Amino acid sequence: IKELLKLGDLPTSGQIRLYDGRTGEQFERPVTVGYMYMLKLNHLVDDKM
Amino acid sequence: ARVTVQDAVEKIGNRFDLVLVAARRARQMQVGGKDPLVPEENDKTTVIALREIEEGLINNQILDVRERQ
Amino acid sequence: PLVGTGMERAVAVDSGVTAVAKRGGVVQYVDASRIVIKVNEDEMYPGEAGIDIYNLTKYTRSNQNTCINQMPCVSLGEPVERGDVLADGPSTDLGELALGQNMRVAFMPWNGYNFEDSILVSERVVQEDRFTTIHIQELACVSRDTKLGPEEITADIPNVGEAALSKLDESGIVYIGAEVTGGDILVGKVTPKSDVKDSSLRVPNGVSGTVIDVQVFTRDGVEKDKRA
Amino acid sequence: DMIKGKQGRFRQNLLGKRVDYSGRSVITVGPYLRLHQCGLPKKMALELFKPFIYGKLELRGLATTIKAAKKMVEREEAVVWDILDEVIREHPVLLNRAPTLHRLGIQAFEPVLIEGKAIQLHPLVCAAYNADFDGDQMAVHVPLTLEAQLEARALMMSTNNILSPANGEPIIVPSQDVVLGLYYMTRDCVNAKGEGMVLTGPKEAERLYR
Amino acid sequence: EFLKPRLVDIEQVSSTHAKVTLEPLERGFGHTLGNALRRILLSSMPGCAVTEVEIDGVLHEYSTKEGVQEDILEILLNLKGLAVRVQGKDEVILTLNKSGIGPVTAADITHDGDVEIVKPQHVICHLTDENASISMRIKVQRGRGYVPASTRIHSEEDERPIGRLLVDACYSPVERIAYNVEAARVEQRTDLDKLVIEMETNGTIDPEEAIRRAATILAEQLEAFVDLRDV
Amino acid sequence: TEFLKPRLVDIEQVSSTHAKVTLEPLERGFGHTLGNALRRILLSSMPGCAVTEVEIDGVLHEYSTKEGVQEDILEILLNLKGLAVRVQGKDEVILTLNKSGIGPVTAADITHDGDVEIVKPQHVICHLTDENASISMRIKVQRGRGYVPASTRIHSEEDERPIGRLLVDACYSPVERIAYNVEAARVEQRTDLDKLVIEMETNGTIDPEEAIRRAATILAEQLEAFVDLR
RNA sequence: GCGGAGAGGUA
Ligand SMILES: Nc1ccn([C@@H]2O[C@H](COP(=O)(O)CP(=O)(O)OP(=O)(O)O)[C@@H](O)[C@H]2O)c(=O)n1
Ligand SMILES: [Mg+2]
Repeated sequence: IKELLKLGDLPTSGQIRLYDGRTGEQFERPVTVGYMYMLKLNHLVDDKM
Repeated sequence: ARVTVQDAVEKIGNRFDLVLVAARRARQMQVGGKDPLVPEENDKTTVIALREIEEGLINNQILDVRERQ
Repeated sequence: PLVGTGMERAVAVDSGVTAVAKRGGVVQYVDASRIVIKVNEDEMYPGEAGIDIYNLTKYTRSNQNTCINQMPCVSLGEPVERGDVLADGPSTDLGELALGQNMRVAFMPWNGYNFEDSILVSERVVQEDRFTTIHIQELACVSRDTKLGPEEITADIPNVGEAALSKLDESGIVYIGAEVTGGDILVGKVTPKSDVKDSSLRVPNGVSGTVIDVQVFTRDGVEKDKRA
Repeated sequence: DMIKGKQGRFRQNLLGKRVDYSGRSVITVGPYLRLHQCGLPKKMALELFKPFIYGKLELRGLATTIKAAKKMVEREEAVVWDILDEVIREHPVLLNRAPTLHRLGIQAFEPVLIEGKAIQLHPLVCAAYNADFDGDQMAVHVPLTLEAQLEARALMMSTNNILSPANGEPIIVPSQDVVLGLYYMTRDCVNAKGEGMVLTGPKEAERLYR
Repeated sequence: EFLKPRLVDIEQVSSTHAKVTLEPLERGFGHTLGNALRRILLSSMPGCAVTEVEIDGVLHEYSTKEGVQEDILEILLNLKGLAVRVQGKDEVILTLNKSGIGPVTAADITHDGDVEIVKPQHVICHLTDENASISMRIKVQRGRGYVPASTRIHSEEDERPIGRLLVDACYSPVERIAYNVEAARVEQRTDLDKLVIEMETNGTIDPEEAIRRAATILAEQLEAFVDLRDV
Repeated sequence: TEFLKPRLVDIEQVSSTHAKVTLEPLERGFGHTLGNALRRILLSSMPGCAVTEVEIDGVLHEYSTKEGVQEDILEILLNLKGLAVRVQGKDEVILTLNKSGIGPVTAADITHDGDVEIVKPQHVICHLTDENASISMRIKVQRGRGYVPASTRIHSEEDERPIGRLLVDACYSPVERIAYNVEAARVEQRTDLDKLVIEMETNGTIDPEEAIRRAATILAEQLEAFVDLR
C-alpha cells in the first residue's frame, strides 16, 4: 500500500493535512483521508418515521 | 424555556405536591378564572405557574386563603 | 469498489441479475431494452440457427420494493464471447458487484456531528445525486362479485371533485407517468348499495412518486376495458 | 390461554397498552442543543400535536369550524406552522428508547422544530439512554393533560435527572468526543509555540491561541 | 494607514481551470480574504442549468426509447452535467433534434444566439438505429445554489403535462476553490503577501466576474454591518 | 442574483466593555464566513496603542527583585500589559511613573500628559510597602496593529541595548475577547438560514459596537477594489 | 380487512 501511495505521489503515511472549511485554519496533527466504499442500507428514516 | 425547577422544589421539599399546587394554579390560569401575577414572556401557562412558584407568590396555603375569600 | 477482493465478478455473474451471453458472437443491435447478437459461425448451429436475442428488464419491483434494472454494457459492433457480461443488473457495473459507492472520507471528529457512530456528509454527495435510490411500490384494487351486485371500476365516482378526476382517464385509472402524492385517487371504484359510496384505491398517506406501470387482470374478459 | 402467558392479557393489554399521540423515528446527534431540549421533525410534531393545533386555530378565528381546521392542517399553510411553533413553545415531549432499562430510559425534553425526519437527541443524555447513533430509534410521547405537563417538566425532565437513581454518581458525564477534545486541550507539551510566556488572563490566552 | 489589494494577472491554464492573483495583501489578510472568497464562491455563485426536459415518446423518467442505450433517467443525469452559459434571458428553451446512428452530444443542440454551449463534445445520448430519432426540449434557468425537484414541487405551477421531466438544479458553476498566501516581495517592503486563488469551474462564469461578484456579496454584507441600530 | 440581507441588529450591552450582538436572518453558510472574517480582522489586525518596552531604574533582569514591592517584576509586567491607553497625535510616547509611600500605585498616578488618555485610571500597577516605597519607571507606549509578543522582538534584538530595558508583550488590538456562534434561524418558509451571535469584550478604549464597526469598515476598504455592482 | 401463525430484519 505504501508503494502504491508513493507511485501516486501521495503521503506514504496515508494521512494528509486538512483545512477547516468553516474557519480556514489548519488542523494540527494531519488526518487520515482516502476513499472508502460505503453503502446505503435499506433502513431509511422516511420509512422508519 | 425554564430548564430547572430546583428553586421550586427548595420551596416545598416533597417535590411531588409541588406538581399538584402548580397544576391547580395553572388550571386556574388556563380556564380564565384568574390572572397571572408575573409578566409573561410568551410562556405557556405551565411554565408561568412554575415561574410564579419560584418567586414565592403562590403555594397551597395562598391557594386556600384566596379560594375561601 | 476501489478496494475489492476479486469475488465481485463471481457474485455478479453467478447471481441472475446480469445478462450474460450464451453463444458468443458480435453485438448486432443495442437498445435500452434488448441486446441482439449475431452468433459466430463456430458456435452457429448448422440447422435452424438464427441469432441470439436478450430481452432486458427495466424498472421492476423486487421483493423488498427496490428497483431491478438492467443496463447494456456493450456497444454496437463489439465482439462478445460466451460467458461475457452484456448487461449490468441492479448494483453491478461491467460484471462486477457494486454494492454501494466509494467516497472520500476523513477520520476526525467534526464538532460532534459524528459524535457516536453517526456520519457526517457533504452536500456535494446529494448534489451529485449519488445516494438516491429508486423504489417501487405495488398497489392492488380488486373488484369482486358481491351478491348485491358487482362493483364497477368506472371513472364516475360519487362526491369527488373534478380535480381528482383530472389525472384519471375515462376508464378511471391514472395515466402512466402521472406524478401522484398521498391521497390522490389511483383508480376509481364504486361500491354498490346504487353508488353514493366509493371504495376507490388512493395513494397511501405520505408516499409520492410517478405511476410507471398499470396492469389489469380480468376473469370476465370484458370486451371493452380501455387500460386493457 | 388468553389470560395467562405473556402474549395474552395482563402483561399484554393491561400493563402494556399502546398509547395515542405517540411517534417513532431514528435518533441523531444535534450537538447545538441545550441539555433540556430535543430536535423534533416539523411533520411529526404537527401530526402529534394535531388537536392542539385545531384548538389554537379555532381560538384565533383562522378557522370557522373543526373541519376547516382539519383541512387547513392537511394543506399545511404558513399559518399552520406559525401555530405549531406557538403551541410547541413550552409543551414538553417524552423520549424513550426501546429497552427502558431504568427510569432514565424515559426523559422529557422541550422540542425544537427541525427539518428532516429524524429526532435529534442531546449527546450528553445518550449515556443515560444507552443510545448510540447507529440506527437506534426512539419513541416520542406527548403528555396531554395539564397534570402530565407538570409531571414531565418537574419530575421527568432531562436536566432534573443528572445523578443515577442506582448510585449517587452523575449520569450525564461526557462520553467520547467531548472527553477526547478536553483531554487534547488540557494536556501540555514540553516545547511549543509561546513557551513560557506570561499571560494576564485566560482571555488573552484565547487571543493568542486563535 | 493601510494597503489594499489590486487584482493582478489571471492565468488561464485550461478553459475551465483558472488562477487569479491578488498582489498587495496586508499581513494577516491573506488567509482572511482567501477563506471569505472561497466560501462565497463555493456557495453563492450564480449559474444557469437545466431544470426540466420534454422528450417526445416518453411519459416518465423510467421509460425507454427505441434505438438508444441510455435509459431516459440516465439521459437526465447526463443533462444535469450540461455546462451552459445564458446571457440575456432567465429561462431559455433549447431544442435537440438528432437522427441516425451516433452519439448525440451537446453540440447538436439547435444553435441560439444568447446561449453558449461551453463543452460541445459533452455527450447526452447514443442512438443505435438508422431510423431512430430523438427530439427533446430542454428548459434552462438561471439561479444560485442547489435546488432539487422535490422542493420546487411545492410551487408546481401547473406541472400537468405528463411529458415534463423534472431535473435537479445545480445552479452553480464553481467546482473547486483553493488558495495559497505566499510571500509577495514588493520592491520597497519586507513582509507582504500575495493571494493565489486556483479555481475549477464548468466553464461558464469567467474568473474576473466570479471574483468581482464574490467580493461584491461580501462587501454588501459588510455594508449591512457598518450601520448598527442599537435602538 | 437577489440576496437576503440581515433584518435585525439586536445588541445586549451588559458591562459596557462586553457586548452581545445578534444578526438574523443570514444566507446559508454566511454565518461562519462573515463571523470569522470579522473575528480574525478584529483579533490579528486592529489599530491600537499599547506598552511595548519598559525601563526600571532599579532592576536589570526580569527575575530580579525590588525591595519593598511584594509583587514580583512579572506581576508588574502583567499589570502593565493591561493598561489601555489612547494617544491622539503622537505615534510613540514615553510615560513616567514616580511614586512613594504606602499603597497601590495605580494608573492614575502616571504623569498626566496632554494628548494621552488612560481609559482606566484605577488600574492597579504595583503595591508599595512602608518607609522605603520607592518606585520609578519609564514605560514606552507605541501604536501598532494586532498582538506582538515579546519573544519575536527579543529575537531580533541585534541592536544591542544597554541593560535594564525589559521588553513586554504589546497588546495593541483593543479587543480582549471575541467569539461567534452561528445557529439556525428560519424566515417562516426558508429554514436553511442562520443567526450570528457575536460576543465581544473590549479594553475600555472603544466600545464593542464601534470596534465591530471599524473592523467591517477595514474589510470593506480592502474589498473595495473589486466590488463594483452598485 | 380487527386478528393469529410462519419467515426475515433492526436496536
Ligand atoms: N439483541 C439485542 C441487541 C442490542 N440490544 C440493545 O441495543 C443496544 C445495543 O448496544 P451495543 O452493544 O450494540 C453498542 P454499546 O452497548 O453502546 O457498546 P459499544 O458502543 O462500546 O460497542 C443495547 O442497549 C442493547 O440493550 C437489545 O435490546 N437486543
Ligand atoms: Mg445503537
